[PDB]
Amino acid sequence: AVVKCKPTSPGRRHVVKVVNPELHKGKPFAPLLEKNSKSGGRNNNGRITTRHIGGGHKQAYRIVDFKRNKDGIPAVVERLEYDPNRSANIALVLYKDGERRYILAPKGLKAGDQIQSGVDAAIKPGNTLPMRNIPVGSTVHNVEMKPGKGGQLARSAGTYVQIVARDGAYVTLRLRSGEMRKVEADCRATLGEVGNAEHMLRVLGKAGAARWRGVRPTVRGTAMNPVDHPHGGGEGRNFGKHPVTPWGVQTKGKKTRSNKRTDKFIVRRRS
Amino acid sequence: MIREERLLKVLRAPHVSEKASTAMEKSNTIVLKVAKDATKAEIKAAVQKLFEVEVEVVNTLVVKGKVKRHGQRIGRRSDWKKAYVTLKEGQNL
Amino acid sequence: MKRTFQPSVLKRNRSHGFRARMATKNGRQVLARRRAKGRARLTVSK
RNA sequence: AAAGCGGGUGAAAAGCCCGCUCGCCGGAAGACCAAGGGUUCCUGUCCAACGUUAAUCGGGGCAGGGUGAGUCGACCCCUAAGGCGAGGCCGAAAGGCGUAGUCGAUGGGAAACAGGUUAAUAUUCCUGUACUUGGUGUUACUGCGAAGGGGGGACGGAGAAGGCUAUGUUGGCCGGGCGACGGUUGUCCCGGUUUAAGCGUGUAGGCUGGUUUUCCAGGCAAAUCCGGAAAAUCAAGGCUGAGGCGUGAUGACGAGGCACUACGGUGCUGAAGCAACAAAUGCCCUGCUUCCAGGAAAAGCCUCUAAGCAUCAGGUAACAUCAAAUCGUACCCCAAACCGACACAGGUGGUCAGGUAGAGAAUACCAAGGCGCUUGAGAGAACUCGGGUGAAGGAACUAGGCAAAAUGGUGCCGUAACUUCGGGAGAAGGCACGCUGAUAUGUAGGUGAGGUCCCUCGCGGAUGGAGCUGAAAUCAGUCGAAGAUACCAGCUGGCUGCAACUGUUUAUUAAAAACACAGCACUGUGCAAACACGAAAGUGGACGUAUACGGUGUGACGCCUGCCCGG
RNA sequence: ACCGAACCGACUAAUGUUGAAAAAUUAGCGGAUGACUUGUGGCUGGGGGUGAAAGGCCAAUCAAACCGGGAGAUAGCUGGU
Ligand SMILES: [Mg+2]
Ligand SMILES: [Mg+2]
Ligand SMILES: [Mg+2]
Ligand SMILES: [Mg+2]
Ligand SMILES: [Mg+2]
Ligand SMILES: [Mg+2]
Ligand SMILES: [Mg+2]
Ligand SMILES: [Mg+2]
Ligand SMILES: [Mg+2]
Ligand SMILES: [Mg+2]
Ligand SMILES: [Mg+2]
Ligand SMILES: [Mg+2]
Ligand SMILES: [Mg+2]
Ligand SMILES: [Mg+2]
Ligand SMILES: [Mg+2]
Ligand SMILES: [Mg+2]
Ligand SMILES: [Mg+2]
Ligand SMILES: [Mg+2]
Ligand SMILES: [Mg+2]
Ligand SMILES: [Mg+2]
Ligand SMILES: [Mg+2]
Ligand SMILES: [Mg+2]
Ligand SMILES: [Mg+2]
Ligand SMILES: [Mg+2]
Ligand SMILES: [Mg+2]
Ligand SMILES: [Mg+2]
Ligand SMILES: [Mg+2]
Ligand SMILES: [Mg+2]
Ligand SMILES: [Mg+2]
Ligand SMILES: [Mg+2]
Ligand SMILES: [Mg+2]
Ligand SMILES: [Mg+2]
Ligand SMILES: [Mg+2]
Ligand SMILES: [Mg+2]
Ligand SMILES: [Mg+2]
Ligand SMILES: [Mg+2]
Ligand SMILES: [Mg+2]
Ligand SMILES: [Mg+2]
Ligand SMILES: [Mg+2]
Ligand SMILES: [Mg+2]
Ligand SMILES: [Mg+2]
Ligand SMILES: [Mg+2]
Ligand SMILES: [Mg+2]
Ligand SMILES: [Mg+2]
Ligand SMILES: [Mg+2]
Ligand SMILES: [Mg+2]
Ligand SMILES: [Mg+2]
Ligand SMILES: [Mg+2]
Ligand SMILES: [Mg+2]
Ligand SMILES: [Mg+2]
Ligand SMILES: [Mg+2]
Ligand SMILES: [Mg+2]
Ligand SMILES: [Mg+2]
Ligand SMILES: [Mg+2]
Ligand SMILES: [Mg+2]
Ligand SMILES: [Mg+2]
Ligand SMILES: [Mg+2]
Repeated sequence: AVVKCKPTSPGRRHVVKVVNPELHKGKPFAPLLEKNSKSGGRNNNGRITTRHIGGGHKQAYRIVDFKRNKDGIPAVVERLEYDPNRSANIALVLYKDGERRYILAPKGLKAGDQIQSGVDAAIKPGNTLPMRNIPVGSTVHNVEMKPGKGGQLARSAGTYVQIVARDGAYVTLRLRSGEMRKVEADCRATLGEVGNAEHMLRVLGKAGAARWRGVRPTVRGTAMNPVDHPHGGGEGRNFGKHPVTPWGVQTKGKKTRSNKRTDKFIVRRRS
Repeated sequence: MIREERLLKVLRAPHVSEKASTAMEKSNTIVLKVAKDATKAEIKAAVQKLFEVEVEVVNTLVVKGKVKRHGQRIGRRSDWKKAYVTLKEGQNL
Repeated sequence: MKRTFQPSVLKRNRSHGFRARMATKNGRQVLARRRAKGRARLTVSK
């Protein structure tokens, strides 16, 4: 729920937090945890390639089943869990044959539910079907691009992908950007919007909260020196320049997509 | 088996000092200067077979060199090993 | 005041030691230069 | 931070040695280490040079001695970040990345304590009592086996309380004393009242339902193991665990007393060796409660089987024997030995943590212990430095209350505009405070013996209050100029610019109104993402997927954000 | 969040300025459960890194480190001859 903090300190005055009572409170599933080390935005040459990444809390990776390949076996949704690696919550689900998995939690799914994957599965949230079997007009998530590859679209909290057409071997999906994309009809997709929509209503309230999530501060080019940024310099506050990225490319309006390989699949841009 | 070649090479010299004499007259221990690459088993076998006595245990330590000056020319006296050999109450070298 | 030399034998040997000199190709050039000069001590190990 | 005197040695003593005083530190200026150094450690001798003076002295010269490990640390097994990297992908050459592997602690992994001894080492030597791992050989039973499956190792922040211990105080007991000057056989004074690891028992506390069948799309194949499903049956079963107690210990240690001394210290003997109370930041506790920011890996360990061996090997349990190699161990370590060219007001990580007053690791004085800072002696000018006090005035000084002075603690009474309803606020302002007696020969509260009762029977529960400790208050009296008496310890109020705030910044003249910020808007990006590092392969973005990521500008919040597309 | 030691820092004043010190001492001062601070180790390299942005920091050196080399650069300039 969206609960506002009382202003007993200047940092806590503006804080809005999302508290979920349905989440598990114990330790997560040790067979399915893994380590990941933080990079600080540094690649194998050691240089900062992505700025403003570093620090934050230590995290463990949860192996999440995006393929949803164990088809034909009914599964009992056991519990909902906090995954620190993504916006959405995960669900520990127990299959009928004794093997446990982590999945994304769709909206409305609760503890002790029924889900099932495969071509013969029913049309209800949490169930995974190929989009040749999924009826048109229906909202899905965790959508694949290639058959058997794994889910890649509508994976953050509260997002969904709407199937608008089916023309032969391809279906047209309207994506949360507003984008119409043709994808193969053999690709899998799980019904229902992803949960944790209230995730967008959070207010961090302080720079400390940002640093806990692991983002270093951002310095404006107009505050830099001329040698550092194309915007830097001036006595007082001077700009007089067209807005560019630190490497010199214009940053307000200039389109940067160039992929003639997938221009054939893109039907309409996000406008 | 440790060869007689090896034993006759590893035992170097006796050691004389106030502490060595006190060890001899108190704990039935002899103090031997020993070549550096000799181990405890080699020292024990060499003493036991050359001095015709019997050894309880042996304790080793490496004595470090000393930096000396000979007419404003710096030099370095070398290392050696020292062995405290304990005998079984009835040998009395 | 904290000065620039805070010594450590491990970091000294991993930085300027003989095995690091032989590990990099230009370190072997450094050893060639020092041997051709005739240094008593090539690297920091001795 | 501070010295004075007597004796000794010597050619010579302010500085060396010994003694008696005096002063300083005592969450350090004490004790032990890691890092770093390398003989500076101890003894004998010397005073050329070094020591900001002298030198008989030294961390100086010279010579000799000194560092003893199955249990401490390294080495070793195992991994993190990261390094190297057979083949490989890539690149004019050199080389870049990287799979299998293999290194890499700052982390995980078996085991020793007390007393004694040397001029210099000791958890290493000696005495006493223990513990661990591995190989061999007998005995008894037996399905053993991994590079594979499972469990475990295995993990955050904050908070709160209970139980304890280290430790301290007092009482009892034992040994000693009857005081240079009034009094001191007494409710008097000084000191001691220590004892470990290990082994046995398993308590406060914490966690979890056990036990037996049958079945299964899972755990890369198998599984008697893990998981899952269905039955039956029992209710206490298991795991963890400080402390206490017994033993170790008829032992050791012990104030002192007795005798030599090369007066430095040795040899002999040795009484009491308990209780109550207070109590940790240490232990139970890798716990419990709660929060969001969701909190290493692998081996050692336990367990299941494959291939294989199949009355063999192999495993478990007992006993005996053997082995545990090699390297460090001196000394300094908040410093005269490390980093600062110096015997340099600097810097340097962890461990221990006594008394009184105190909330306290502040502060004042002290204990254990260590020092008096390697030039002194005089004199008592100007002037400079660090302080103390000051008539009358009280900012008149000055750029400016800069500096100094002042305020300063606990309890209670009381407290405005404004406000985002939290604040402002400790607003402002005021009163009490010492000591003695009584309430009360020491109260409320805390702890709790003896005795009695009960029992699924002992480290058990109920009663019961001995004894110990002990606030706070009221009343009365009394002393001083003054009772938070020292040290320690807010100056307050009013109008206003800027930036919302906590923070960051020009190491070494600038701490700000600059930078950041949460929030806001625009814009790019459909994933082999945009973008960045890279001639490339690759990698970050991200093991993320438009409620996400990059770039740009503004900068909480409230009310708003108007017109212009000519350049 | 508040007051305040350890610890981190560096706002004001005096001293010092051939210093005790190539940046400190003394008396006050700010943070002190966090965007904290710290030990050991690793990574990023010079038109490059890193930068809560001061052209700051990269070994007492930074509007382009240090070391060797082209090199005896060049100098219509100064000094000396
Ligand atoms: Mg950014
Ligand atoms: Mg921003
Ligand atoms: Mg600027
Ligand atoms: Mg430019
Ligand atoms: Mg202007
Ligand atoms: Mg203009
Ligand atoms: Mg021994
Ligand atoms: Mg040794
Ligand atoms: Mg004298
Ligand atoms: Mg003196
Ligand atoms: Mg004296
Ligand atoms: Mg004192
Ligand atoms: Mg010497
Ligand atoms: Mg000495
Ligand atoms: Mg003389
Ligand atoms: Mg002299
Ligand atoms: Mg000497
Ligand atoms: Mg590696
Ligand atoms: Mg190769
Ligand atoms: Mg490589
Ligand atoms: Mg290894
Ligand atoms: Mg280690
Ligand atoms: Mg010593
Ligand atoms: Mg006690
Ligand atoms: Mg604490
Ligand atoms: Mg020592
Ligand atoms: Mg001195
Ligand atoms: Mg000093
Ligand atoms: Mg310190
Ligand atoms: Mg103090
Ligand atoms: Mg005077
Ligand atoms: Mg004066
Ligand atoms: Mg005064
Ligand atoms: Mg006056
Ligand atoms: Mg007056
Ligand atoms: Mg007045
Ligand atoms: Mg005037
Ligand atoms: Mg005036
Ligand atoms: Mg002032
Ligand atoms: Mg004052
Ligand atoms: Mg009273
Ligand atoms: Mg004005
Ligand atoms: Mg500000
Ligand atoms: Mg400055
Ligand atoms: Mg701005
Ligand atoms: Mg406008
Ligand atoms: Mg705070
Ligand atoms: Mg700073
Ligand atoms: Mg300043
Ligand atoms: Mg200060
Ligand atoms: Mg504050
Ligand atoms: Mg404070
Ligand atoms: Mg500028
Ligand atoms: Mg510098
Ligand atoms: Mg240049
Ligand atoms: Mg040329
Ligand atoms: Mg020239």
